[PDB]
Amino acid sequence: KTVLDANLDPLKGKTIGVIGYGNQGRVQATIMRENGLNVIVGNVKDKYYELAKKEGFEVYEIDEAVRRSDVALLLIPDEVMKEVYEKKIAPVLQGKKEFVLDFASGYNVAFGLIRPPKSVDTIMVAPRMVGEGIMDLHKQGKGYPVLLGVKQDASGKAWDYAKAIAKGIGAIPGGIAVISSFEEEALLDLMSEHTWVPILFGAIKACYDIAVKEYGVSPEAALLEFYASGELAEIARLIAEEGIFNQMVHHSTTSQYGTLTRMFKYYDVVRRIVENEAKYIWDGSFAKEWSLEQQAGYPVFYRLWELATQSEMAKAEKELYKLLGR
Amino acid sequence: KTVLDANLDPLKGKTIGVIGYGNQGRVQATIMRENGLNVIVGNVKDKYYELAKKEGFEVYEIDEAVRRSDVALLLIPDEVMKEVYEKKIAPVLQGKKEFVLDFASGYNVAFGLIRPPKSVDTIMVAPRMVGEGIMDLHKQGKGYPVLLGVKQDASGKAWDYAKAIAKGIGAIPGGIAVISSFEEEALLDLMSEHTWVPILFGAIKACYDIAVKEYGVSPEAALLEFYASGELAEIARLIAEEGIFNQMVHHSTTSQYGTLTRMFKYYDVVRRIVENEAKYIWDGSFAKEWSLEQQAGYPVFYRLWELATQSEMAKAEKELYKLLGR
Amino acid sequence: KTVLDANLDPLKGKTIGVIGYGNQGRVQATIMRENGLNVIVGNVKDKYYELAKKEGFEVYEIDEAVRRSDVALLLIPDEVMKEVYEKKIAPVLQGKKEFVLDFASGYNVAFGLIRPPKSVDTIMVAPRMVGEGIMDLHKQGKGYPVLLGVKQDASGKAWDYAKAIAKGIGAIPGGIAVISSFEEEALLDLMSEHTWVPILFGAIKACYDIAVKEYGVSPEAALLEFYASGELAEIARLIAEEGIFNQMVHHSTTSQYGTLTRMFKYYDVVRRIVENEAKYIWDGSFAKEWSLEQQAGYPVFYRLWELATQSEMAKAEKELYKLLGR
Amino acid sequence: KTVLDANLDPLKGKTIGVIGYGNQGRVQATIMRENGLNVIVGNVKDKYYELAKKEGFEVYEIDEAVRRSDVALLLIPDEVMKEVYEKKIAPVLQGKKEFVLDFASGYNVAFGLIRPPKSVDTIMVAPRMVGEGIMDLHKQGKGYPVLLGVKQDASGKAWDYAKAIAKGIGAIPGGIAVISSFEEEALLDLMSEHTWVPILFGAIKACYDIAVKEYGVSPEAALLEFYASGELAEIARLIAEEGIFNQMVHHSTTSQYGTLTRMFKYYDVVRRIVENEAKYIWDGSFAKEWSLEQQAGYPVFYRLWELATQSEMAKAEKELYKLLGR
Ligand SMILES: [Mg+2]
Ligand SMILES: [Mg+2]
Ligand SMILES: [Mg+2]
Ligand SMILES: [Mg+2]
Ligand SMILES: [Mg+2]
Ligand SMILES: [Mg+2]
Ligand SMILES: [Mg+2]
Ligand SMILES: [Mg+2]
Repeated sequence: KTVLDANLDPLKGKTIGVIGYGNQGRVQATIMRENGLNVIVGNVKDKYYELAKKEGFEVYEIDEAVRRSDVALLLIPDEVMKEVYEKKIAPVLQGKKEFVLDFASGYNVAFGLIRPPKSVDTIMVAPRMVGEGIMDLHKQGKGYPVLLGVKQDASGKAWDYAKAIAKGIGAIPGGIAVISSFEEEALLDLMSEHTWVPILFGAIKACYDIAVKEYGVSPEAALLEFYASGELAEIARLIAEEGIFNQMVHHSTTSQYGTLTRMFKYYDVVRRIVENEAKYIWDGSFAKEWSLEQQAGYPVFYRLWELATQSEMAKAEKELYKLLGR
Repeated sequence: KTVLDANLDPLKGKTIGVIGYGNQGRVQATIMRENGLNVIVGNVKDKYYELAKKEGFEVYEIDEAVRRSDVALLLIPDEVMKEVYEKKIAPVLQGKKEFVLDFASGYNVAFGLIRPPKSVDTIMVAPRMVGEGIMDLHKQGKGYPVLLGVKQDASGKAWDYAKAIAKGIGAIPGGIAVISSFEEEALLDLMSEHTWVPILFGAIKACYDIAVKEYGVSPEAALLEFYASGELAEIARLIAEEGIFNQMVHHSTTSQYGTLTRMFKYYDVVRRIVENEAKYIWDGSFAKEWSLEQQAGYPVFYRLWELATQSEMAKAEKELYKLLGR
Repeated sequence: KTVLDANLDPLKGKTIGVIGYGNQGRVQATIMRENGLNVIVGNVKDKYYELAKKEGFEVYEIDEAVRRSDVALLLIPDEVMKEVYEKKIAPVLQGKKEFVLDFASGYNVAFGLIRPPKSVDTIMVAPRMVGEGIMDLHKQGKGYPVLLGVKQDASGKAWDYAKAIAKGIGAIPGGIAVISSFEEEALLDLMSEHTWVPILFGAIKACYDIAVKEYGVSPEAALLEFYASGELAEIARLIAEEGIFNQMVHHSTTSQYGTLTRMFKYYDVVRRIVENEAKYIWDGSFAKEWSLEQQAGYPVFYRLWELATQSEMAKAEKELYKLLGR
Repeated sequence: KTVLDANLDPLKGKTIGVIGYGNQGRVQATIMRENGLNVIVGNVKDKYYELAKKEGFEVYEIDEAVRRSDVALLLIPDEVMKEVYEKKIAPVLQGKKEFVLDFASGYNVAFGLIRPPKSVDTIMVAPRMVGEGIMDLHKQGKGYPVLLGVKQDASGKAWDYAKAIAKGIGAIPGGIAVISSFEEEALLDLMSEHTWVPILFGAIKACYDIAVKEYGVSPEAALLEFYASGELAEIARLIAEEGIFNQMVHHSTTSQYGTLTRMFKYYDVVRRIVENEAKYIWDGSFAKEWSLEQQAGYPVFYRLWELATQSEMAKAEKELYKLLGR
């Protein structure tokens, strides 16, 4: 139920606009120039203004490139986007007869922090890669999977454009493209950062605090078996090629037994962590308190860095990295 | 312990100001002109500026009409009021020797979002009607009940003015006027919207989700017995004339039994919903998080509309209304 | 999955019987006479015997009209029906070769208090209206939705008759007709009276008892904001035309926020009230204790009227209605 | 707030009717004859018909004496009363222009098992005595306290009659008369039999079952210290003259200490027994299941006699009473 190839002639001929030359602009713009598209980099004058000029692009101010644009691509970070949509693009969108605007981030649109007008058809292309492996896969030849999705279709030409950009940026063919929504992309981007990542760090921290403080393990020997040596980077490489359970036939017989007997044991415990976290994002509740942490000036984001950089596990790895040569 | 008639000569002679020509300005201003009062409509130039000019009123800017005013009436909505009191009226209140200012909304004043000075005696007139039945009752002859209330009396002439406006707008005689506070009007306006309205919609939604998903009722037949036919509008008309329990002698004998045996049964369950909701508003807690939802940009107000307009009950009534001719 | 028109010739030609000239007999009989049907009113000699004679009908005793009937319609109340089916119709149903009998009330049949024989095909027509709006909609031209349903089909001609009466009484065309069962009509008639009606009265009663007894609101001011003024009749009229949530765009922004944040909050609390009430009726448990309250002589129905007519909220609205002129 | 004397001329001159010559008819009728009142005993022909004839009264059938009556007194038991009101008095009450009817039992009227018409003014006189001490106090000279109470006053002459009968039966002067309701007399008659009487028997039974079955007391020695000797009849005589706590100064110092330290200790435990029993009667719930026990044929009243007459405490006192000579 995915799409694999399409027509490039919808976005061809016209001049696509690119906003920001950041971590996607150094990546996605050069591929779109290679497919025969007039791309114009929008960026206010900073350090990133230079590299866009240095690598052969015509570059202008942010609100001026969307004037000369026909297809808009908005590749800027998520926490600065709401005020630059409102102070730069919001005065000029009232002159567009037909317009398409493209976000790589469902967080600002799905929770209604950015509401585009009727005439501006908003869509989404969300790359599933590091970003630092795109140009390698652009060099090698294959693609990379992306999520597509429409929010407002006031012309009927949404999927004429929604697949043509995924053809344009070199995602397909070679990779796939999954039709989805704006709301599902915002959920999977956030629930992966709220359910299985902070559980994982809190479990590696809790295995340090149990073994050192009770069982008398040396503080240098605990880190070498938890993350300071590479088993985490070894338990992660095999999932990308063989599967999640299918890499476990490269282990000892004992290691598969104690894993499988506990993975089905603690599943009901960790389901209630996840299912309470998913409704928390689905209500728009998390988008509110991340919007209030920015207005308060990050007092809770600041203290939790000092409680995490002065942890005993975070102190112990500091001297250990001045011992491995790192 | 209510008041029924008073003297009009306190607000007579001077020129009363009217701020905003909205849902009260199209209503309350024409009645005050009929009682022999110099009323002057304050409204910034918009669509509502036209109808105030179109129906024979002298109209000016918002902060300019309170200059020429002697008695101020502030009939503008509640969420825009704090910044237009602070940017338009707050520069000019420092020129008033004697002044009375009148709010139809206790929410902005009782929680201290609007603090008027000493010399400006603030009072309240709160109409108890639809608003769309005023001019009918103005046509017929009777009145409509209102809530009165003083907050700051720095002259002694508060109830000389607090009853004269209720005499002026045609509330009394014909209706009554209840002396109250600013804090009690803010409580009854909000606890009716927080206790028995969202319980009622959540109970009609829960009867759909029980009958369809379990007992195999047709999705078109469930709505015709819950709200799509008129029993709710039939169970509501008889309370306005006969009483809350006194309309139940127009029902079957079985319908009174199953109601009364359950109304006294679930009373202790729904008391704890109400009594926890009333202290939540009495602490000023709700006024805080409604003030933070506006600054965050309504992310939780936005998501809960999409969860309520994509409900299965809200989808099922859409096709049903393209079936009754509605 | 509803039916909109059918054939009238099944019930045409023969003489349909009508039992009782009550709240449906003054309504449903005159429409059936207008469609070219020989209707004969059955009623024992009382006050309702007169108006059936007064408005041009041939009228007889109850058990005698079903002798001359070919199609039976039984429009009598629910609490008297079991003994008049058993003492008047039960001697004479043993002479019918072919017969159809029609109840407007699923409560007596679905719980097995009335068990008709094999040869008597029992069906249901259940009007979804006030009853006092039928003749207006008969005057205007449109119809009104009804529930259909068969219980015993011992001829194959059930839906030949089950739609012909809905065509006969003027329900369709103009309204719809939903095919259902006897058991589903008894459930939706009773669970609306047991779940969201007695919760609603118990919540308006609990908002009086919280505001007056604790927060010091005046007892005359509490009723004017809960039901004595018309917002309940204003919050009910807009649901009949626009929808349940679609009428909330006629409100203030604050009123939609505090409603939607609490309607999704108390939904899990009020689901357990409903889902325990629906299995209580589905077991036939409620039909038992309403049958025992009648045999005990209503001692619990009597006391709960005195506890509800001597409530402080029910006392306070009495003097208030001698103050509005009501 | 009690009444002590009144006028006898309201019930004087006319002929008062007396229904039943039972435990009150052998008592209350002879006193009313002594005050100069035409009393006529109504009783169907049984054993009690004889003693009413034997002691000089004119006696008739039950429904015939209320024909010749002007003031009705209904001194018959409570479980037979509903069907003899309905089959004997209910045909003849439709001939009375003015009538007063008097019950000595609030249980049948307060729960609505007997509903008299408009023209029949129903009142209550409830004697507070054994019944077997009336004629002694009639011999000695003093009176006995009674409860008065009106239910329906459709003439204004209720308390003209409600005190004249208490003057007539020799209650006042010498005793008092307390104005009350029908509902309060039914509550105090039943909650004394449901709260402190069955707790008391269940506590004397539980002290037998603890001492014999565990602590090895002889089964003949346990009864002599609980009820078979007279301390219960000794702890009861002193309350009637001195008070409930004021009789405790006739005891040992130790007996007052262990009583008072435990009476305030178990008060919160036995309050929840009482307060759940009082709402059970106030809802009319007990009147329902006593009405259903009669229709079922007393299966639960029958088994609980056999479980109480075959108790080990009830067996042990049988041989003990063939040992004291009782
Ligand atoms: Mg991600
Ligand atoms: Mg290993
Ligand atoms: Mg309101
Ligand atoms: Mg009904
Ligand atoms: Mg109904
Ligand atoms: Mg409102
Ligand atoms: Mg007693
Ligand atoms: Mg002693």
